[PDB]
Amino acid sequence: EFSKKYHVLYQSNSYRGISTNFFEIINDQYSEIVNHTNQILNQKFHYRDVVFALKNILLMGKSDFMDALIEKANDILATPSDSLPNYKLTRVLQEAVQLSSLRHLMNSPRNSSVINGLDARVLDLGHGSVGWDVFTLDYILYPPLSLVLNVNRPFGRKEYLRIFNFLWRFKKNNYFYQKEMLKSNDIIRSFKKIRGYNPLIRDIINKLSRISILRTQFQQFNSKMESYYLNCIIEENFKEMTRKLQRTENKSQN
Amino acid sequence: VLLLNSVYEFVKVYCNLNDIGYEIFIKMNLNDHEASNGLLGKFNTNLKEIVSQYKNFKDRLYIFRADLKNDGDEELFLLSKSLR
Amino acid sequence: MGGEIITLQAGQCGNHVGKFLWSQLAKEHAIGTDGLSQLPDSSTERDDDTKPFFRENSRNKFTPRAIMMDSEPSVIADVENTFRGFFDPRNTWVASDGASAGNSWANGYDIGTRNQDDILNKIDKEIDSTDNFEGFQLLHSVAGGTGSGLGSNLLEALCDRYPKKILTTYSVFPARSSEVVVQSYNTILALRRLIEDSDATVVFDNASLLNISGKVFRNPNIDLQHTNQLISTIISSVTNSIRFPSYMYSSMSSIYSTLIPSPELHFLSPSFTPFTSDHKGHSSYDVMLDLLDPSNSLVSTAMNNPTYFNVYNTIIGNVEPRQISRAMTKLQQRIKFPSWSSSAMHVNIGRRSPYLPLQPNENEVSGMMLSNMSTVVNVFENACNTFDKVFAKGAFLNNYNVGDLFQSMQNVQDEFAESREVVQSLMEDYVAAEQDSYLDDVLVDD
Amino acid sequence: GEIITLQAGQCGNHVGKFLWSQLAKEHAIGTDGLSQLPDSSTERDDDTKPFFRENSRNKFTPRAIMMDSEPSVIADVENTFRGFFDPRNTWVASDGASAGNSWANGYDIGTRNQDDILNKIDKEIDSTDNFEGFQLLHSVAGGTGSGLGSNLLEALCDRYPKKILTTYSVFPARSSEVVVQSYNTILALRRLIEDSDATVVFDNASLLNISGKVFRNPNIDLQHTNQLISTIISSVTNSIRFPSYMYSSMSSIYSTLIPSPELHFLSPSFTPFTSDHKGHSSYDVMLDLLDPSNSLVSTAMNNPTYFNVYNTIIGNVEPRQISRAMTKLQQRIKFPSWSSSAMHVNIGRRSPYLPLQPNENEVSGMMLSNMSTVVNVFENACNTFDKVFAKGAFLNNYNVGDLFQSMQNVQDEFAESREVVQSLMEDYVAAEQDSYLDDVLVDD
Ligand SMILES: Nc1nc2c(ncn2[C@@H]2O[C@H](COP(=O)(O)OP(=O)(O)O)[C@@H](O)[C@H]2O)c(=O)[nH]1
Ligand SMILES: Nc1nc2c(ncn2[C@@H]2O[C@H](COP(=O)(O)OP(=O)(O)O)[C@@H](O)[C@H]2O)c(=O)[nH]1
Repeated sequence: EFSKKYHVLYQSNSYRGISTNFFEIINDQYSEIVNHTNQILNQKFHYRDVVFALKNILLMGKSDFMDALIEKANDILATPSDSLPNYKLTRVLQEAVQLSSLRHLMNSPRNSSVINGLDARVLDLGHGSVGWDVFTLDYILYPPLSLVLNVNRPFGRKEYLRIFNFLWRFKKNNYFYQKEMLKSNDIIRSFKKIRGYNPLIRDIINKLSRISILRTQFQQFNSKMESYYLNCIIEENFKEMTRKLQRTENKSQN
Repeated sequence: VLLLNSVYEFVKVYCNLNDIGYEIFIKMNLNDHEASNGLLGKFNTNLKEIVSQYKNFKDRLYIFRADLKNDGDEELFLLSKSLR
Repeated sequence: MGGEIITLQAGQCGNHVGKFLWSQLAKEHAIGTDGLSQLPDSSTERDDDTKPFFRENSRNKFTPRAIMMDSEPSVIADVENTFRGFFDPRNTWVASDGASAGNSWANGYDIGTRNQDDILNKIDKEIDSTDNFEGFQLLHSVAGGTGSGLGSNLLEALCDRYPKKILTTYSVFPARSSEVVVQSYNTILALRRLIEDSDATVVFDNASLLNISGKVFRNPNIDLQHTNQLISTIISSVTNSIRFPSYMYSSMSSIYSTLIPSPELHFLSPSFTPFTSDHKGHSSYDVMLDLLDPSNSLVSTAMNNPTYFNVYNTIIGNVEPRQISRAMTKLQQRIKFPSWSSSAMHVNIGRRSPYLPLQPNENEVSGMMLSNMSTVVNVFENACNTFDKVFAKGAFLNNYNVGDLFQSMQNVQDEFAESREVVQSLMEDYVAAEQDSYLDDVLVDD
Repeated sequence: GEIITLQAGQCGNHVGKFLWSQLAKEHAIGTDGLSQLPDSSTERDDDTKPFFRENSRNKFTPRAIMMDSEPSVIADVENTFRGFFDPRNTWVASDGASAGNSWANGYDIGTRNQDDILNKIDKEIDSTDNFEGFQLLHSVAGGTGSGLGSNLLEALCDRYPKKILTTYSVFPARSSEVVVQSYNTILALRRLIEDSDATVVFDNASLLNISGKVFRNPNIDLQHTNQLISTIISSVTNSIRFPSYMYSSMSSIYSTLIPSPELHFLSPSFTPFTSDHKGHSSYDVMLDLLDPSNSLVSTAMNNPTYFNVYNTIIGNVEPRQISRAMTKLQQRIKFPSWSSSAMHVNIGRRSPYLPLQPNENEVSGMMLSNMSTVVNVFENACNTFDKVFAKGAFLNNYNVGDLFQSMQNVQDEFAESREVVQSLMEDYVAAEQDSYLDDVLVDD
C-alpha cells in the first residue's frame, strides 16, 4: 500500500523532473518509512526488549540469572569439556529462567519470543578443560534483527562471547568465594563443643578467623574490579546507547 | 587475568583447609585428644601455602595498581586508589 | 547467590516493625494492603522479583514470607487487620497466656524452649514450600525481654537446625539508662546468643533512632511507632538489590562475603541521607559524604576518632559514577582502615522501583548504608556497665526463674558468667582488630 | 539567598500584611498564592524564590513565620491572603496572654515557646536551600512585639550564627505610655544592640508627619502607613527580586554600610511614590533625598554627620543626572576628616508586571544612611527611662519570667540596658570626631 501511494506521488511529480518537489516527497517518505520501521521493530520484534535482554544476559546486567545458571550447572561446570552432558544445559537454561526475573518474559505474550533466543555454546579450549572454562552462553538472532543488531557473526569479532568470558571469570571467582565462605562458616560455627576440646582448638580457630579475613581480601578484589567495569564502562556506555535508541521515545523536552 | 587466576587458586587452597578443619572436628567428636597432629600439620602446611600465595598476590596486585595509577587518566588513579 | 528470605518477628517490637516493613515493601512492589497486585492486568511485564518476600498465587495475591510470634495476640492481630487479606493467619503464633517484665527475657527463653516444636513446625512448613531458600531476617530488638528471650532460644534452634541458611538479626538497644537494671539482663543473655549463633546483625540505638526520626521528619511528636519506619527503610535499602536486582549483589551471601571480614565481627552500624517513605535532593557526591556523618547514625556511636572497618552503601537513584568516585576518594581520605585490612569501601546500584512516584534523578540524595566498625562496642558497654553491677550485687537474680528453670537449676551464676565471657570477647575482638598487627598470627607465622 | 520574614506582635503582623500585599503586586501573585500571569510566557524575568516557596504547583508560599499572642492579627492577614500563606508557620502564644504591655511578657511567652517557635522557623528553613537570613518586623515597645523580638533574637543569634537577621523596628511617638514603653524599648533594644544585624528605624512620628500629607487624611493611621514601611522594605529588596547586575545580596549591601562591628540603626528616606510617582528627574530625586523632609526618622538635624550613604533609583535613569547630583551632593555632606565620602548609587528595576510600568518615563527612589543623629529616636525614651526606672513601679511590677526572679535582676537589667543604649549613643558621637581615627591610624 505504501509503495502504491508513493508511486503515485512520484508519478505526479514526474513531469517536474526533480524541481525540489521530488525532494519533498522523499522527505515525507523517509519519515514515514523510518517511523514505521521503528514501530515494527519494537512492536513485532521487540527490539529494545531484545537489546536489554542481551545486556542483561550476555553482558550480565542481571545477577540473579547468572547465579541461577551456575548452581544449576555446577556438575557441568566441574565436569571436563571432553565428556559434557551438553543436553543438560537445555534443562539448565530453562531452570535459570524460572529461577530468575526472566521468567516474566517466559510467561508472557510479546516476551516469550525474546527469551527463547538464548542458547549455550561450548568453546574448545583443549583436553582436560572443564565446563567452567568452556561454557560461553550465546544468543541466536535471526533476520530481521540479525540485520540490525551486532551479533556474534561467524566471520565477525565475536564481541559478546569475548566479553562474556571476561565477565565470566569474575563470576566464577565470586561463585567460589561465596561457596567457600559458607563452608568456612559451617566449620567455624562448631565453637560450642570446644568446652571439652579447647587445648587442641584455640589455635585452629584463631587461625581460621584470621583466614576468613584473608579470604575477604580476595572477595573484595573481585567485587571491586568486577563492579568497576560494570558500573563505569558497561553501564555508562549502555546508558548512552539506549539514550540514543530512546530518542524515538521523545524522552526529552529539550 | 593472573590476579583472577590467583583467586581461583586461593579458593582451592582455602577449601583444602576447610576440609582439613572439618575432619579435625569430626575426629574430636570421636576422640577428644586425638585428631592427629598430622592433620594440624597439613592444616598449617596449606596455611603456609595460602600465606605465600597471599603475599605473592599482593605484590602483583600492588604492581597492577601502580601501573594503573602512573599510566595517566583519572579513572585509573581512582581505580588504583580504590584497590588500597 | 540469593534465595527466599523468611522474616521472623519475636515480639511486639518486631511485630510493630512489621507494619512498616510490609507496608513499605508492598508499596515498592505495587502490592496492596490486601496482598493483591496494585497493577492493572493490562500490563504484565515486571522487572522486580517478589518471590523472596511473597508467595504469588493464582489470584495474584502475595503472601509474606514471614512468621510472627508473640505472647500478646493483639500486636499480630493489629497487623493482620491493618493488612487484612495480606497475611496468612497460620503464620501467627502466640505463647501461652501469661506475663513477665524485665525477667521477661527468661520468660521469652522459656516460651521458646517449651514451644520450639510449634514454632519450628511453622518455620519448616514455610521453608518446605520452596527449594531455593537463603536465610532469615530476625527482628530481635534486644531491648525487649520476651522478644529477646524467644529470639535467643529460636536463634539457637535455627542456627543448628538450618546451618546453611544465613541468619541476619535486627536489634535495637534500650533508650533508657535506668531500665537497664533489667534490660542489662536481657542484653547480656540475648547478646551471648547473638554472638554465638547469628551470621549477621545490624545494631540500632533507640535513642538515636528516635532523635533522628524527629529531626528528619521535623516534628516533636517522637515515637517508636514513627521511628520504626526508619527501621523499615534501612531494611528496604539493604534488600534493594534483591527485590530490584541489577548486577552488583542481589544476595545476602554476596554482601556478607564482601562486608564481613570475620564472622566474629558481624555487627553493623547503619546511617542515612534524607528519603521519602510511607528540597535536600543533593548530589550523590554529597550523599556519600553525608552518609558517614555522625549526625546521620542510627546508633549513638560518638564517632570520636571513628574506629574504621569495611564500609558499604547504596545510593538510591540514577546517579553518575564520576561523582561516586570523587566522593569515594574524599571518603577514603576521611575514614581510616587498619593496615591489615583491605580498606574496602563499596557502593551498590540503588535502582528505584518502577512503581514509585516520579522525582528528578539529579535530586536523588536518598540512601541508607552500613559500616563494619568497632564503634558498636560503645553500645555494648552501656549495657555491660549496667549488668556488671546487678549480677555483681545479685539484684533481681532472685527474680528470673520465669519458667525456664534459671533459678530452679541454679543456672543463675553460670548464665551470667558464660554470657559475660562471650560478650567480652566480642568487644575484645573488635578492639584487637583495631591494630595493624592483628593478622600477624597468620601472616608473620614464618 | 533565601529570606524568611518574621512577623512579631500585632505591629509585626500588620506590617507584614502590607509587605506581602506589595510583594503580591510586584510579583504578580494573587492573595491565593497563585501566579496572576498567563503561562503562555513561562519566563518571568524575576525571581520570587527568595521570598516565596514557589511550588511545583501554581503556588507561591511566602517565606514567613507569623507570630503573636493574639491570633486575630494573624488571622486577619491569613484571611486576606487566602491560600497565599502557609498556616503551619503560624505560632500563637496560646498558653496565657501577655500580662500587659511588657517586653518581659513577650519574652516569657516566647521563652516558653522557644522550641516551638524555632521548630516553625526550621520547618521553613527546610524549604530553603541557600538560606541566608531573616527579616524581623516588630514594634520596639510592645510587650508581645519587643518581647517576642527579644526571644527570637536570642534564640536565633546563637542557633544560626552565620545567618543574617536584620531588624525593622517600629517606634511609637513618645507619649505617656513611655513609663512602660521606654523600658520595653530600652531592654529589648539592649538585646538588639548586642545581638541584631543591621537595623532600620521607622519613627511613627515621621510616618505621621508624612502621612498627614500623602495619605487620605484623616486616615493617616500608623497601621495604614505600613505602606510607607512596606515601600522601604520592598525598595531595599528590589535589587534581589528584580535583580540587576550590581547588588544581588544582603552581604553586598552592608559591605558599604556597616563601618565597624557596631550595630547600626539606619535612617531611610523616600520620594516620590505611588500606591493605593511622577518625579521629574533622577537629578532631583537624589538631591531631594538628602533632606529630612523625606525621612522616616525625625532626626531633625540641620547638620548631622553622615557615614555610609547609599541610594537606589528605580526607572529610566539618565547617568548624567546622577553624575550631576553626585557632584553637588559631594560638596554638601558632613562626614569625618578620616573617611573619603563615598556615596553609593544603585539603579534598580520596575517589575515587568507593574501596572504603572507601561507609562513610567519618570523616576523615584530611596536613600539609606548612617546618621550620628539616628539615635534621636531613642532620646525621649531614654530620658524617661532615667527618671522612671531609677526607682518607680515601672521598674519591678511589670516584670515576669527571668526578669523578675529577683528585684536584683530588674534593677541591674534595667540599668545595664540603659548603659548599653548610652554606649550606642556615645559611639555614634565618637564617630563624629576626627579623633575617632586620628588616635588609630597614626598610632604607630
Ligand atoms: N524500636 C522499637 N522498640 C519497641 C517497639 N515496641 C516495643 N519496643 C521496645 O520494647 C522494649 C521493652 O520490652 P517489650 O519488647 O516491649 O516487651 P516484651 O513483650 O516482653 O518483649 C523497650 O526497650 C522498647 O524499645 C517498637 O515498635 N519499636
Ligand atoms: N507603624 C505602625 N505602628 C503600629 C502598628 N501596630 C501597632 N503599632 C504600634 O505598636 C506599639 C506597641 O506594639 P504592638 O505590636 O502594637 O502591641 P503588642 O502586640 O501588645 O506588643 C504601639 O505603640 C503602636 O503605636 C503598625 O502596624 N504599624
